[PDB]
Amino acid sequence: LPFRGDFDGDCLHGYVPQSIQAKVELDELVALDKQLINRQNGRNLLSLGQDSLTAAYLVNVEKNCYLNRAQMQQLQMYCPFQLPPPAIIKASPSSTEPQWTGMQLFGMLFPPGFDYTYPLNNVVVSNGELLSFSEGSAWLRDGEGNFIERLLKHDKGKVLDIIYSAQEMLSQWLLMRGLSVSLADLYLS
Amino acid sequence: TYQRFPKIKIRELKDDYAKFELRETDVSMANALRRVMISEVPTVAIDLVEIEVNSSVLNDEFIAHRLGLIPLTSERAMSMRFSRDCDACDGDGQCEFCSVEFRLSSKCVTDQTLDVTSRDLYSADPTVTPVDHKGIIIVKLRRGQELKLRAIARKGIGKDHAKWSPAATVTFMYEPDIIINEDMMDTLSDEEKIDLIESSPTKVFGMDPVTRQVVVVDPEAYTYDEEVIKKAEAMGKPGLIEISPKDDSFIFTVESTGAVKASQLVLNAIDLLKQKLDAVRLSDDTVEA
Amino acid sequence: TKKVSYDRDTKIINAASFTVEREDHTIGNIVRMQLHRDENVLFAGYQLPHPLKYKIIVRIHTTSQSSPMQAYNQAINDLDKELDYLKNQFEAEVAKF
Amino acid sequence: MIIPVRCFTCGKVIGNKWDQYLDLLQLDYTEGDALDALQLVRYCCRRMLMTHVDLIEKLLNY
Amino acid sequence: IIMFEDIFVVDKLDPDGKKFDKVTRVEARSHNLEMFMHLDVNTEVYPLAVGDKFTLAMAPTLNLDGTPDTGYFTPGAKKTLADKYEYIMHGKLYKISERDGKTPKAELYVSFGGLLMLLQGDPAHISHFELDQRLFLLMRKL
Amino acid sequence: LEEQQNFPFTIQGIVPDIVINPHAFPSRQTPGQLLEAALSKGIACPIQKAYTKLTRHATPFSTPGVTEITEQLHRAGFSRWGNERVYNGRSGEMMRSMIFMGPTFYQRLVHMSEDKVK
Amino acid sequence: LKEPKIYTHCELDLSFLLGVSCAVVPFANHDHGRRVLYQSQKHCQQAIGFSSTNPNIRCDTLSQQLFYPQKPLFKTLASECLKKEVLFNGQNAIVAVNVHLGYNQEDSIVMNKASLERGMFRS
Ligand SMILES: [Mg+2]
Ligand SMILES: [Zn+2]
Ligand SMILES: [Zn+2]
Repeated sequence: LPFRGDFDGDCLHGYVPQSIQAKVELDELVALDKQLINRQNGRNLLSLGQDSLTAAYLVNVEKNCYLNRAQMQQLQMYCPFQLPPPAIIKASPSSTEPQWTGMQLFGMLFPPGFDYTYPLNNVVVSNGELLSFSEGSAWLRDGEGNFIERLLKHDKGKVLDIIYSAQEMLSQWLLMRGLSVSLADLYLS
Repeated sequence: TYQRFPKIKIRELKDDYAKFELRETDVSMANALRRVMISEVPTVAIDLVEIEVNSSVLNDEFIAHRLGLIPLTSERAMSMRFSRDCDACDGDGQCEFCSVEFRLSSKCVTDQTLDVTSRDLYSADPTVTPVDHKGIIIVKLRRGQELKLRAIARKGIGKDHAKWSPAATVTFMYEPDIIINEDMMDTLSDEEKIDLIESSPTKVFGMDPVTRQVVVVDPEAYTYDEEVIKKAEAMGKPGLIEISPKDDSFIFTVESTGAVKASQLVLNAIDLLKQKLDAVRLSDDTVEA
Repeated sequence: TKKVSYDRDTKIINAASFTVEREDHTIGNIVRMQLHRDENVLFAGYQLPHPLKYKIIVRIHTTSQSSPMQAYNQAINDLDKELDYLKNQFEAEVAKF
Repeated sequence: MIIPVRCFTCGKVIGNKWDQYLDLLQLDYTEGDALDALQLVRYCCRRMLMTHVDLIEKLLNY
Repeated sequence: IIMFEDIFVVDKLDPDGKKFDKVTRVEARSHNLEMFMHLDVNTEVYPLAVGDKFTLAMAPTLNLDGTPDTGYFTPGAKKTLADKYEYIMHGKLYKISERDGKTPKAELYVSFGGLLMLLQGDPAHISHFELDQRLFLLMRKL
Repeated sequence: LEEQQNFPFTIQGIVPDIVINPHAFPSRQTPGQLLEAALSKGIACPIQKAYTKLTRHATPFSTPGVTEITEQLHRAGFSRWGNERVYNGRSGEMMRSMIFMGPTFYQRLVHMSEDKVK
Repeated sequence: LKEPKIYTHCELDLSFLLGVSCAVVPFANHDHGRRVLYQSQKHCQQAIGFSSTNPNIRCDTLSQQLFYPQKPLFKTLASECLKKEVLFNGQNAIVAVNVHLGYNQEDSIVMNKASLERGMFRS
C-alpha cells in the first residue's frame, strides 16, 4: 500500500548499504517501525488489504455461523491472546457442544484494555471485546476513525504484530468458507 | 480417549477400480490416507536417460521428459532402497538394489513410416517392465531416421515429481442420508412434483408410477449440487427435503493406473502410515523418562 | 538428529508446545483430531508458520490430571493400533474376493 | 506436438488411446460419443482427446 | 437461583422470513409483569413463530448454589448443573440507561457475544443488575 | 506452487491447477470469462441420457444467452451456474460456499523471471 | 431479414467487423472496451505457442515454441471459415475462483506443482 503497486509484473529496486553510519540510520528513521504515520494525510499508513478487509467484513456481518471448539482452538494459535469464554452454551436441543460466536472470534486481536467507539456503525469495544455491530464497513479501511489508528495511538509497539495476526488468521478463516464469483452473481436474479 | 474401530464393506474389486466403504470414523482418517495414497507411496520411473544418437524430428530433451512418465510396473517397490540411501554402485548401471537399466534401439529403413512403442523397451531385469491395445507412442521415424538411447529407472517418492504417483484419481465422499417429510408431500400437486423431480441435476429422486410418490432411489449420487433444496425453498413448501451429511460412513473410489495393484495401494499406504507415526514417539521418549 | 523437540511454556501451568521437522499436514491433522477425542485435552491444534520450511507446531494444554508429555503416546498408539485393526479388516475382505 | 502420455491434472494414461480414437472418428460417431467408448467419465481426461492438434503429420514431410 | 423470570409472547419479527442466514429481532412483551423483550435469535437452528409461550430466566451462575463464579471456558459436567432449559446463552452487560415520560421507561442493554437484547420496563424488577456483570440467558419453549 | 494434495479436491477427482483471485473481477470488469468457463465445461463433460443439439460456437457478435448455457449444463449432472461443492485439501471438511470451475484458455507471455534479474 | 420487406442489402456476418486477432476472442462484446484492446494487440503478439514448422532453415534470435499446443474447446465462426488452427496459442486449464491463503493477492496466480511436471505450459 505505500508502494502503490500490484503483482502484475512490477519490479522493485534494491539498495544495499555498506557503512555502519548508513546501517544504523536505516533502522532509526527509514524503517517501517518508525514511519508508521502517513504525514500526507495525518492517519495510519498500513491499512487492511484485499482479503483481510473482506474477511473482517464477513466475520462481523454474517452472524449466523456457530463454529465449535474443534475449529476454534486452531485459530487461537495465530493470535497472541487467549480464548474468550463461549457466548453460546446450548443453541438447540440437538446441539451439545458449546459453539462460539463469529463476532467473538474478532476479539482475539484487540488487547485487554482497548476502548473504542464509532457512532456511525454503533460498534463498542469494551475491555478488549467488541459487543455491537449494525451495518457498517467504514471503521475497517482508511477512513476518519478506525481501529488501526486507535491501536497506533494506544501503545504503538505491537501494531505490526497485530495486523500480521489479523491477516494470517483471517486468511485461514476465509479458506474455511470460500469466496467465489459464479454465474448467479452476474445474473443477480 | 482410546482408539476407534473402523468398519469397511467392499462393493466391487477389480484391477485399478477398487471400491470400498469406510464407516465409524471421522474425515481426518479418510483424508490423511488419500494424501498418502496420492503422493507418498513409492514406485519406479525412468529418471536418467543417455541418448547416444537422435535423428528424429523431436528434440533430445523432449523425449527424456516423455520417457519418464511411462507407467512401469513395481512389485518390489517397498523392498528397494533409494538412490541417496544406496551409497554404493556409483549409479550408471544395473545395481539390482537401487536402479535398473533399459535399452531402446530402433531404425526405420522401409518405405512406410514406423513408430516406436512402449513395448520396445527391453530391460535387463524382467520384473520391471512397462505395462501394456497399441501402446505409448514416442517418435515417428522417416526413411533414414534412427533412435538409440539407454535409460536408468529408480525408486522415487511421488512428492518430488508427478511421475512416481500411482494414483490418478483417489477421492472420497461423505455418502449423505436424505429424508422426505411425508406429512407435507401431499400438499403439492402432480405437476409441482414433476417440476421438483426435473429440477435435480442427477437422478436422485424418482417417482412411483402406481401411487405418484417421491421414492428415494440411488441416494449415493447426489453430489451436493443443492438444487433440490433451493427448488422447494422458492415454492409453497419450505423445509420439505432436509439433507445433511453424515460424519462417518465414507466410500472410496481409488485408481491405480496399471502400475501397482489397487489392493496393494491401500495396503502400502497403511504400511507406511504405521512407520511415519513411528519415528515421532521414539525420538520423544527420552524426554519423558 | 533431534527430529522431535520439546519446548515447555512458562506462563501457563501444565502446557507444552511440540514441534517436529520434515513433516506435512498428514500428521498435524491426524494427531489434532485424536487429541480432540480425549477428555483431558482442552487445547489441540497444528500450525504451519512457513510453508517453505517443513516444520509443524502442535500445542497441547491439558488439565492437572495428566502431564502434557504423557498425553502424546496415548494419541500416537491410539492410531498405531487402529491402523493394525484396519489392516486386519482389509486383509480378510481382500481375501474374500 | 504429439498427444501427451498422461493427463496434465488427473494422471490417467491416455497416450495409447489416440490411434483407436482416430479409428473411431473415421466412422459416423460424434466427438462427444467417441470418448464414452474409451471409458472416460470426467471432463479432465476428455479435453485432451477432444482438443489436440496433430503437428507431427505436418512435421514429418521434411 | 433466578434473578428475573417471566413468560413472554412473540409479537413481531423484524426480517419476518425463513432461511435468511441472518438473525431475527424477535420482539416480545410480558402480560403479568409488564416487560418488553428485544432478543436476537436465529430461526434456523431454533424455530420461533409469531405467537408462542416461552419462559426466560437470568442467573449469574449455573452451578446451582455450588460455586459463586463461572470458572473456565469449557465447563465439564459436575454435580448436576442446571440443564433443564433448552436455550442457554452467555454474555456481559455493558450499559444501563433510563428514560423519562413514563414510569416503566428503564431499559437494560446486554450483549450475548455479538447479539443484543433490550429489556425495557419498570425500575423495580431490573434493580438487581449491576454494571459489567457476567449473566446467563436460560430459555425454554413450551 | 502448491502440491496436489493441498488443493481443494472435488467429488469426481478433478483438481484446480490455476486458482485466481475473485477480487479482480469487479475492477477489471471482464465478464464472459465465467461464460467461456461455463460453455467449455458443458461441451467437455459427457451427457448421461444428445451430442448434436448442444451449442459450442461462442461467436463474438452472436453470443448465446445465459438461459442456453444454464439449461445445457443442467442436462449432464452439474449445477446450472457452473459452481460445484468442493472439499478441503488440508483439513478435509466441506466448504460452506461452492466454487465455480471451468476449463478456460490461458496463454503464457514472453516476460520470464531469469530475463529480468539484474 | 425475414420479417421486414424494406431491406435491399445485408451483411454476411456480424463477427466479420473486427481484426483477425480480435474476431476470434469469445464474447468480444461482453468484455470492457479497454480489456479487449489490452488483449487484441498487446497479449497475442507476445504469447508463445506454435512456431515455424521448419526450424532448420530459419535462424533468428528468441524463437520460442510450446511443447503441447492446444486448440480451444469453443469454435468461433471466424476460426471455422478460415480453416486454420495456428492463431490460438496456449493451453487449457480448469481454473477456479478461490481465496487461497492470500497467496494470489493483488492480481496474482497460484499454480499446481504436480501439473507443470506432466507437460503443461512447458516451453
Ligand atoms: Mg503493476
Ligand atoms: Zn544403487
Ligand atoms: Zn484428466
